Amino acid sequence: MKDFTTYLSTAPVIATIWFTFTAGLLIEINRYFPDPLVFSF
Amino acid sequence: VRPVWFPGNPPPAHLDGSLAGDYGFDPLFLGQEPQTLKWYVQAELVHGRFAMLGAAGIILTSIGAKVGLGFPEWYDAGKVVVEKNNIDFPTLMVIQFYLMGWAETKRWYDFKNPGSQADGSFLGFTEEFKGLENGYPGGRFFDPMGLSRGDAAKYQEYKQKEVKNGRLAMIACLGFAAQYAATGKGPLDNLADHLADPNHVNFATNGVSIPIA
Amino acid sequence: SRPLWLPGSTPPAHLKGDLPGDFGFDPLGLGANAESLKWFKESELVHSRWAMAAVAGILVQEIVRPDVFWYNAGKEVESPLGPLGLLAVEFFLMHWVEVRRWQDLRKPGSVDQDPIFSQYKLPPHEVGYPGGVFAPFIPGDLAELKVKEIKNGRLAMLAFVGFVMAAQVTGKGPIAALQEHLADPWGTTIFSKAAVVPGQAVAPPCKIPASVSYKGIEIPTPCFLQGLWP
Amino acid sequence: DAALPSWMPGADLPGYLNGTLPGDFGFDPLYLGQDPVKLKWYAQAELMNARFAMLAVAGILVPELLSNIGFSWPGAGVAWYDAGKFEYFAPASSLFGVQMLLFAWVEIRRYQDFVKPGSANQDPIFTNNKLPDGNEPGYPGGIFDPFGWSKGDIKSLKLKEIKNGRLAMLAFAGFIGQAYTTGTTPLKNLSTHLADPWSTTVWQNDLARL
Amino acid sequence: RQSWLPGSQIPAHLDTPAAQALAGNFGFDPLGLGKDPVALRWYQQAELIHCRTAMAGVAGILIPGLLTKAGALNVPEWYDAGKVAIENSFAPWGSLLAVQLFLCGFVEAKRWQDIRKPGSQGEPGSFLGFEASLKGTSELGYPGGPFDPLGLSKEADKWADWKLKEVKNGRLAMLAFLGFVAQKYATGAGPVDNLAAHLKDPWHVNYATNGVSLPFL
Amino acid sequence: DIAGLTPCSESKAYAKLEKKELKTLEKRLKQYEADSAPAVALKATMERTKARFANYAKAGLLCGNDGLPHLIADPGLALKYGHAGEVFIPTFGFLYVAGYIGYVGRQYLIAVKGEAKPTDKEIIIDVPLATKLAWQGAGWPLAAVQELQRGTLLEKEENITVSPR
Ligand code: CLA
Ligand code: CLA
Ligand code: CLA
Ligand code: CLA
Ligand code: CLA
Ligand SMILES: CC(/C=C/C=C(C)/C=C/[C@@]12O[C@]1(C)C[C@@H](O)CC2(C)C)=C\C=C\C=C(C)\C=C\C=C(C)\C=C\[C@@]12O[C@]1(C)C[C@@H](O)CC2(C)C
Repeated sequence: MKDFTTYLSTAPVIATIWFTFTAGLLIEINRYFPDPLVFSF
Repeated sequence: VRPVWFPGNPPPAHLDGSLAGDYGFDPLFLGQEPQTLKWYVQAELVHGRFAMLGAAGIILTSIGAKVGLGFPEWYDAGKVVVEKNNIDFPTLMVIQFYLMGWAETKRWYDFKNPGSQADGSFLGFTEEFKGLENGYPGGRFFDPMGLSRGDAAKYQEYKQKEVKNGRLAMIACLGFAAQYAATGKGPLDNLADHLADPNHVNFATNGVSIPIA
Repeated sequence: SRPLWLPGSTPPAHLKGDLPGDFGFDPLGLGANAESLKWFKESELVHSRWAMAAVAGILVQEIVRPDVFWYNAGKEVESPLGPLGLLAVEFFLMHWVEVRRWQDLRKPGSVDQDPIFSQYKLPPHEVGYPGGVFAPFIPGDLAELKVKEIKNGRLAMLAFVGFVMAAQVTGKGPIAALQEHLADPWGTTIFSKAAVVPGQAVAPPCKIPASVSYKGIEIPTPCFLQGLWP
Repeated sequence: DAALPSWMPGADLPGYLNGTLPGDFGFDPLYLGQDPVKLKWYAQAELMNARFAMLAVAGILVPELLSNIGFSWPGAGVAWYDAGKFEYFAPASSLFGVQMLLFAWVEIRRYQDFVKPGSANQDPIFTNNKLPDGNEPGYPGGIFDPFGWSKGDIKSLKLKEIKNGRLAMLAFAGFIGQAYTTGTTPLKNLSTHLADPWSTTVWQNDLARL
Repeated sequence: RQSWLPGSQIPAHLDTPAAQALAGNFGFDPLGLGKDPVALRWYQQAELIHCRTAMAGVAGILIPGLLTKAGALNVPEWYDAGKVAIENSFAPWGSLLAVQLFLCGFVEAKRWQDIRKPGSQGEPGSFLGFEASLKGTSELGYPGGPFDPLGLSKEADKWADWKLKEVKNGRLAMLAFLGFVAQKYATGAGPVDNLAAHLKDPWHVNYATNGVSLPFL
Repeated sequence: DIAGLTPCSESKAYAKLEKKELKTLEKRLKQYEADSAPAVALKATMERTKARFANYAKAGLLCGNDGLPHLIADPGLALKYGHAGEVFIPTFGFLYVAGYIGYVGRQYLIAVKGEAKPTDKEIIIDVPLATKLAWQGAGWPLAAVQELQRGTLLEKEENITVSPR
């Protein structure tokens, strides 16, 4: 499955995975630390 | 020629009859690359050894709880242990992760560098941590009885037995999980309920497994 | 050639019959490694000797003092040397002798010499069989006596395990349980106290309490592997 | 190595300890004296800690012994761990000051001998006085050897010195530990062990103390 | 080789002769910060200054802390000692900081210009004869001379191990100051009191059982 | 008291807005039973609202006549009056991450420039290389400064230009 993992390394798939990751990280940060208007913690 | 998981089907080229428990089972071709196959071999062995320990412990503690000794079920033993003994679960978890991180990082960096871990850096231990094969460390610490050493056919038979009991124990732990999620009771409670009425007491008569009826 | 544990089997390639008690029994191949075989030989010898001394000790303790249970004989002596003084003396003396034995096990030509009176030492011997001052009046050939030793020792190992498991199930000593079996041969077996079928499991309850006091503490006194008991 | 004595018969000793130092029994399981410079330092450190510990155990025991016998000092019955609170002609302040000045002198002298052997074998004032040439660091001799030893007997005596000194260092470690745990004097600990040795082990006392 | 991770691939810039001469080289550069030899030199200087400053400060924290836990002193906690010392002082903290920044900027600018050109402060006529003793030594960060009264750097037998002791105790002390900071922010007590509370109940008094370090646990 | 802005803990319009939002939520809550799924949701929303208002008033935020928190962008006013966590601290918090992204992408470009087909290493990402550089880009400020001081961050006049320069 060298070719399949080459496909997963393509720009659109890697972009989808990375932005799902970034968006999920931000979403979980905003779930556990809701409404962060200022850096106070 | 060699027993295959699907009789008639030729085995894939990357699964030569060399690894323990090689039955040509790779429909998704996950171990087609050799280095990935070594990684997955060690993963299978670690999973299966942890699952053998887990199935043995669940079975023993279920026997003890079934005959009446002072034992909780496997799904209740963590709470019972940390509350009977005043054990801080965070402390226990971080101690476990410290020790298992040492051990598993040694694992990882012997996989990445097999020649490593035997320089004498840990405590002067050189040959106790060099590793015999991938997934089969060996030595005076991991193989104190020397069963890998000496008889080689016995060693191959033991590799086969290890991987097969490990796959069986992985299936058994998956079964413990599913049986708790379905029947809501212990594994040997499930077994006694099945031995009581083999018919009318099985996965087809929970309403969970088969929702048709 | 030589008598085997199975009169029709072939012994493993690593059991050539040289050792005393070598009857071709290694179905798991634990003694396949030549280095592990020396350690297991020494462990068999010392287990045999400890178990022989211990079985003779329980028997003779049962004969001389039937007033006391050998399983309880640890908490019933009440010696004037207290528990911990005895434990310390035993710890240090056994540490000395077992470290000396261990040093003979690792580097065999190491410790034959007395560390006080240099004139006395042991002759060059085999590991596991010191000789010298340990062995005055060897009655007969040494090989047949090594065989006798290891055979009586395997029997005594099984005999101590039997003492334990017949003192946990019956709660009585070796000869007391033997008389219990002779007074009811068909009802006092472990088959007649226990039975598991697909649907129920009858196990013999332990006659040993789960804990005993012994001077202000509570020693956990568990049955060996209850639950796995039949 | 050789057929020398050993802290563990049959043990493969490290080797850099080859008898040239007194009390060489190969005991270096941490390999602290592997480098010869560190070994040259640790030999002198052992000698010094040893001799001071011998003096210390003497000055802790024989006062305790003379007090339990029943002799008369002003400083009798006062524990070794309480002799600092004792009142003398001077406060401990001035005593430490004088002690440190005098010990600066003599310890820097000893250190000059250690750095450059054969250098501190001469007086500042009375140059007619000197220490005999050919001495080693740790073994000055001369006025430090007035009763006339060191003619023969010297390896026997160095082995004796370092053995008694290791024993005394252990004895002072024991004084500290016993006074911290038992809170009493060391010879009274000996007396309480000789009263009934089977109910007064360290295991027994430490278990009863928790 | 004496690596930080026995099985790691050590970066090639820490295996060079110019880097294996540096004290405490265990191949730790997972971020590649010293791949540039000039940056590695500058960061070795930074490591030495941080390590010596941290050693001095952590000693001044825990030695008087241990001595006030043992009654020999009454020094306040390191997070309180500034207020206490400035309330007993002759000067406000502003003038103190100004004098300190001038006096430290002078010597640190001298050290800076010695890093820029090694052996440059020995330019004759700069100081009043003392510039003679400000050339440093062959090794940067190890100036010697007036900074070496006892002459322990003149051996070439204990020199490598002197270096190693310095850098290792200094890395340890840097970690110790970071730990002082984190333990104050997570416990509100002093470092020696934290040690005492851990030694009286280790299995329930640690960073896993405060509410700060592991909020999920 | 920076620009006529009152703290949100002392402003009455801020409390009015809090009670207004809570009144909206409870007027929605009156329609459902005690513990419904909507009731649970609205009670959680009310708790989040009260917590948000308490946490903004606790953070020393300044409010206007409308009762809304106003941020102080100026360093010097933010650091004098304790408003650095509004715009000043998150400024460097952002710049760290943005330089992280840029430095990692830059290092990836420079690393794949050497290959025979650098273009196919940009549509098909070298994931091990990218992850190595993403992990070791945490020290991007120091590495960027040291690459700036060597003169190797910038290209010289080898860049291309139009005919009138
Ligand atoms: C450029 C304009 C801009 C700006 C400055 C902001 C700024 C903000 N918005 Mg707004 N927003 C914008 C555009 C903008 N937004 C747009 C266009 C939309 C419509 C799509 C929205 C919709 C929107 C909503 C619906 C919400 C926000 C929220 C927020 C806040 C987010 C706080 C947060 O998530 O903490 C995150 C805190 C961090 C510390 C994250 C930093 C990132 C990483 C984790 C730091 C690195 C740590 C470490 C080094 C990582 C190690 C490695 C790692 C892999 C482990 C913040 C005030 C939320 C809020 O509460 O506002 C008050 C909110 O609910 N925004
Ligand atoms: C320099 C070494 C050092 C030492 C000896 C200690 C010791 C201690 N710390 Mg501190 N700590 C340190 C560094 C250190 N810390 C650093 C660098 C940090 C920041 C990450 C912290 C953050 C910290 C917090 C937040 C807390 C402690 C606490 C404690 C105490 C309990 C241990 C614990 O909860 O795990 C310590 C936590 C860690 C994350 C481990 C950091 C240790 C680093 C990696 C260096 C030491 C590792 C080294 C190989 C082995 C020990 C060396 C030693 C022999 C010198 C104990 C007295 C707790 C306390 O006050 O309990 C009363 C507590 O709540 N520490
Ligand atoms: C059926 C199970 C089984 C089998 C056949 C093997 C077989 C083997 N293992 Mg594996 N292993 C297992 C389970 C098993 N292992 C588990 C569960 C673990 C995790 C603890 C490991 C961890 C492990 C390591 C880390 C290493 C091996 C090695 C070996 C090889 C040499 C030892 C040998 O001959 O074992 C023969 C096995 C038996 C005769 C089975 C004994 C039956 C037991 C005692 C039943 C009772 C279990 C009991 C209820 C619970 C035990 C608790 C445990 C903590 C002790 C051989 C291929 C070594 C190797 O490859 O050397 C090169 C090596 O380095 N194994
Ligand atoms: C290790 C094997 C093993 C054994 C001996 C048992 C034994 C038992 N199970 Mg458990 N079980 C297992 C595995 C096992 N199970 C696994 C893996 C699952 C998850 C699917 C379950 C889920 C499960 C439920 C939900 C229930 C039981 C129940 C029972 C009892 C009655 C049998 C029954 O209902 O049919 C269950 C039999 C099976 C699921 C088949 C056995 C496992 C097969 C052979 C694994 C095949 C894997 C295959 C080779 C590879 C998979 C990949 C492939 C799809 C590509 C009996 C005590 C019932 C009970 O509690 O009795 C009162 C019950 O309600 N089991
Ligand atoms: C110089 C050696 C030496 C000697 C002769 C003693 C003797 C004694 N100790 Mg002390 N002790 C020592 C060193 C020594 N100790 C050291 C170094 C420590 C620090 C760990 C202690 C800490 C200590 C405590 C905490 C206690 C004693 C107690 C005792 C007494 C009872 C013995 C016991 O319970 O086991 C103690 C034995 C040990 C701690 C083992 C140390 C063995 C040493 C290092 C080597 C022995 C040399 C040799 C092999 C045998 C002796 C030969 C010769 C002296 C005849 C006894 C009077 C107890 C007491 O007060 O009784 C009333 C008690 O509670 N000891
Ligand atoms: C200088 C220092 C401490 C100095 C302390 C001082 C002066 C204390 C002074 C005082 O307390 C006293 C004395 C008394 C108080 O009353 C007053 C004050 C004034 C409070 C600490 C440095 C502390 C510095 C620290 C902790 C630095 C840690 C750096 C690490 C871990 C770097 C790791 C890596 O960079 C490498 C090495 C390689 C990369 O590839 C990978 C990564 C991981 C990025």
